[PDB]
Amino acid sequence: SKLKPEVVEELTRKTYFTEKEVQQWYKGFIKDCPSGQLDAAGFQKIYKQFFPFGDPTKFATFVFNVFDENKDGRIEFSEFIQALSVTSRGTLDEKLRWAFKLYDLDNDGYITRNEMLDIVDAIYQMVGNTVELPEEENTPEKRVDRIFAMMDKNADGKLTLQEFQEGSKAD
Amino acid sequence: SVPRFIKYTGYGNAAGLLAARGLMAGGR
Ligand SMILES: [Ca+2]
Ligand SMILES: [Ca+2]
Ligand SMILES: [Cl-]
Ligand SMILES: [Mg+2]
Ligand code: NA
Repeated sequence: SKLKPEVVEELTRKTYFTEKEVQQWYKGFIKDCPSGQLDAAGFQKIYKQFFPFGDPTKFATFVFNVFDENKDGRIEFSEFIQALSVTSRGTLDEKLRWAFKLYDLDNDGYITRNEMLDIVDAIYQMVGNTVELPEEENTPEKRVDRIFAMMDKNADGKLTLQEFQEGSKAD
Repeated sequence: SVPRFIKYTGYGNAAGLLAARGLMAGGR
């Protein structure tokens, strides 16, 4: 597991990681994925180990496809470390810009309510929901209805990145 | 106790945290 100096330097420059951190992530990545290419089955295995009695299939697939930047069916280390940099160390706006890319499942530039529900449902399917009374049931649908309406300031049934980014930010 | 972050489910932050944690597991 030896990363070429030019590659390390370039990946350091492109991320929030130091050169030392990049090389440490590479050693660990190659230890767990000796070929240097993480496939979708291996990615889902990670989440099944977290949540062995949920169903991570949907969430893993959605996130894998965003992480697989060149859409060759594999997460290579350059994709791994750049995805980890943004999701773990980005500013709030950068993290939400990444989340926008995840939620905009048809890549048409807007989040529609069906897309928001698909992600939220994928999350609950994996991790579970909070136990409530049958009459305050924590359903993704009612949660999404609330949040989506709050975010859709112009009520056109679709969320821009600007509308999405302002969702939890205080004014 | 509700998982502290799941209050952000649908806002983007929960998906980001779960994505990051899966990557981290994939490198450890
Ligand atoms: Ca790829
Ligand atoms: Ca869309
Ligand atoms: Cl989320
Ligand atoms: Mg469409
Ligand atoms: Na809108």
